[PDB]
Amino acid sequence: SVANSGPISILSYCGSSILMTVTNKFVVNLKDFNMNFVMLFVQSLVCTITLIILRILGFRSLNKTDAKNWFPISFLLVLMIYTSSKALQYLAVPIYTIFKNLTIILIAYGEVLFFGGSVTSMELSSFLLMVLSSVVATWGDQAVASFNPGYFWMFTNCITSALFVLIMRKRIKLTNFKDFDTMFYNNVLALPILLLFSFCVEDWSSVNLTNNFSNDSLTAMIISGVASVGISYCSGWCVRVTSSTTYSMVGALNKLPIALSGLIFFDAPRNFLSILSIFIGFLSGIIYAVAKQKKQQAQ
Amino acid sequence: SVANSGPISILSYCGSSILMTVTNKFVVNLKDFNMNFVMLFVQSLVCTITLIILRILGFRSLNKTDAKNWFPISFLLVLMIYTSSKALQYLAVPIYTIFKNLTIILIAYGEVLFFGGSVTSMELSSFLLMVLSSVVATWGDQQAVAAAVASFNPGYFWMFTNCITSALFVLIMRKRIKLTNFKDFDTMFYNNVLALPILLLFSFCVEDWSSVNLTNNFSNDSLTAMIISGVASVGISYCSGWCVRVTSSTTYSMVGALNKLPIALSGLIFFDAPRNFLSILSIFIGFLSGIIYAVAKQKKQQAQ
Ligand SMILES: CCCCCCCC/C=C\CCCCCCCC(=O)OC[C@H](O)CO
Ligand SMILES: CCCCCCCC/C=C\CCCCCCCC(=O)OC[C@H](O)CO
Ligand SMILES: CCCCCCCC/C=C\CCCCCCCC(=O)OC[C@H](O)CO
Ligand SMILES: CCCCCCCC/C=C\CCCCCCCC(=O)OC[C@H](O)CO
Ligand SMILES: CCCCCCCC/C=C\CCCCCCCC(=O)OC[C@H](O)CO
Repeated sequence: SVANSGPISILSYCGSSILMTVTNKFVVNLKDFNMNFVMLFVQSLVCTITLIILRILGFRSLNKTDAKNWFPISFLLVLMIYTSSKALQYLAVPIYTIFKNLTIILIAYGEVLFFGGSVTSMELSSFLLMVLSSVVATWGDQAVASFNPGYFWMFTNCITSALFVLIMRKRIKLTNFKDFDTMFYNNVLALPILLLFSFCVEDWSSVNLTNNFSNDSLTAMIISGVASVGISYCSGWCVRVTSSTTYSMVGALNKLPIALSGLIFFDAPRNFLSILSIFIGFLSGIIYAVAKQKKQQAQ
Repeated sequence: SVANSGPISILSYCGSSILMTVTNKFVVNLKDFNMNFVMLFVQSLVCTITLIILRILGFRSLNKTDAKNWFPISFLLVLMIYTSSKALQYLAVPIYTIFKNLTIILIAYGEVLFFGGSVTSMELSSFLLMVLSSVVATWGDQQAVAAAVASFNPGYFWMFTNCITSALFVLIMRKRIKLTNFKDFDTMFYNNVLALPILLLFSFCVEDWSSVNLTNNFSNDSLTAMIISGVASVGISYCSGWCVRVTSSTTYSMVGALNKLPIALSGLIFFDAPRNFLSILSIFIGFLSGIIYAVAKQKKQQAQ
């Protein structure tokens, strides 16, 4: 419709990402959770409950042909989170961001194998400025046994992150899936996969978990669940109206203003290299915006 | 000359750079010289002497209009060396290579202000892959830690001045060559002849001239070594002036940056020494930069 198109999705995805970040560190802080998949299962329950309440007050659709075709997308999503968490267990945050910025390039070249586009030299220049940014951020920061665990799990996160955004955006365009339908299938079908994943990788010790996962944590999972409502709708909107590359680019660009806020609002020590990485990352988004503007007038 | 065109100049500039590197570390090694400008003055004397002998056996030209127009080029050259040496005094080698790769971008955008071209998005992609390479080489290195901010400070000023003088030199030299149809033997002659007084004046201002304390250091051994390194510099001085002319100021600075990679790969192949994956990765990223830069130039020919 009127507002379901163009850069509105980007601005909305950004705002929803900002709201989710401030809620997780100010409202529902100290969320160093022992049962992350259970937390995401409650987050996906809140999103489903909101969707059903909003449908009976006005949207979306329920099926079984679309369900068996959407199941790999939902499986890829849960596996993407699993490989990401396992990669971050052994790998450092600035290092994780390098490979996460490297996925943008294979998502860009992967979209040429899925939709038949072309990665213009200017888009390729921006992706390189995004890698440069993540590298100078790591550069400005402080054994074979420790090497291989983190790197293997990062390689698997790279392929799952790519396949997920590429296959999801393919099915949406194939089954004329509007935003609210995409949000629904992603959260409804995730519910069993999130449960099955938690049983295989998390501890379920009765009394030792009842005192930790009490009324306080339950309230916190619901509040973080309410915060995730926007971003879950917006990510599925972003991929659809723009592209899988633009979504992963906007996602990488979003980390910069929250990092700049830490430098502005909080009296904390920093090096010039970490400050430089933020502005290199900005130049990447600026020239990526021009690259898209160039495509319109050249196609 | 006919075979005085295209990639032949690049191959020649590369080979002459290789010969100069192997001579300085195998033939005339232990060249940790106290009087570097005096060494370059003998190198420029050898080049001049070779040019005069070869002219009377067969070339070039002698003038006064071209001399006052080539004087800033020769001054920029000696100043380029002075700022480079002063930058390297405070700044680490992998760090120096980052800014040296960053000059390629301002040489590329500077050539648009001098010749009126265009830095195609593909060329811009290659320059970024060249910066990426130098950065991951510095990242995968621990030689940067050299020994309060009262110890490390003037390095970045001397590096910034080297960046502008390296750019201006290659941009103004190529401009004059194309203007005065200078070919190659004239560009080599005017660079070395006009450098002679500037190299002398620079050595008097920044180097020690203590009589007996230098006579025993700068003996018959060092004199022979300056002549041999002077013979090695004959090729590269002709080829650099050839490269800038037939290709471009950007291609010359790109080929110059690309040249450091095969000599580094030779160190990994020929010599049993320890290394990290990042330093190995930087070499192949640098190769991808040259490969996509070659395609970028091939794209320009069919699109102009
Ligand atoms: C273990 C960690 C490994 C880290 C690895 C980092 C180095 C790879 C970086 C970039 C690849 C770029 C290659 C693809 C670009 C080729 C040029 C291209 O496709 O340009 C546009 C085209 O010409 C339009 O027609
Ligand atoms: C392929 C790239 C990604 C890498 C592969 C990721 C995993 C693949 C999925 C399922 C494996 C089977 C999981 C089901 C079995 C549970 C495994 C486990 O943790 O078993 C311990 C057991 O529960 C103690 O009682
Ligand atoms: C030490 C680390 C602590 C970090 C503390 C985090 C605090 C986050 C709060 C507010 C910033 C939110 C960002 C607000 C500005 C967003 C601007 C925006 O979206 O700009 C798009 C632009 O206009 C397109 O051209
Ligand atoms: C030591 C000092 C500690 C201080 C700690 C403060 C933490 C940050 C708080 C608020 C920033 C949030 C601003 C978010 C508003 C949205 C950004 C924006 O662009 O707003 C424009 C307009 O007003 C609406 O769109
Ligand atoms: C210790 C190391 C510190 C340094 C770390 C590396 C710094 C990299 C920053 C910038 C690259 C230069 C700018 C690249 C080009 C910017 C965009 C531009 O100029 O675009 C015009 C183009 O023609 C449109 O197609």
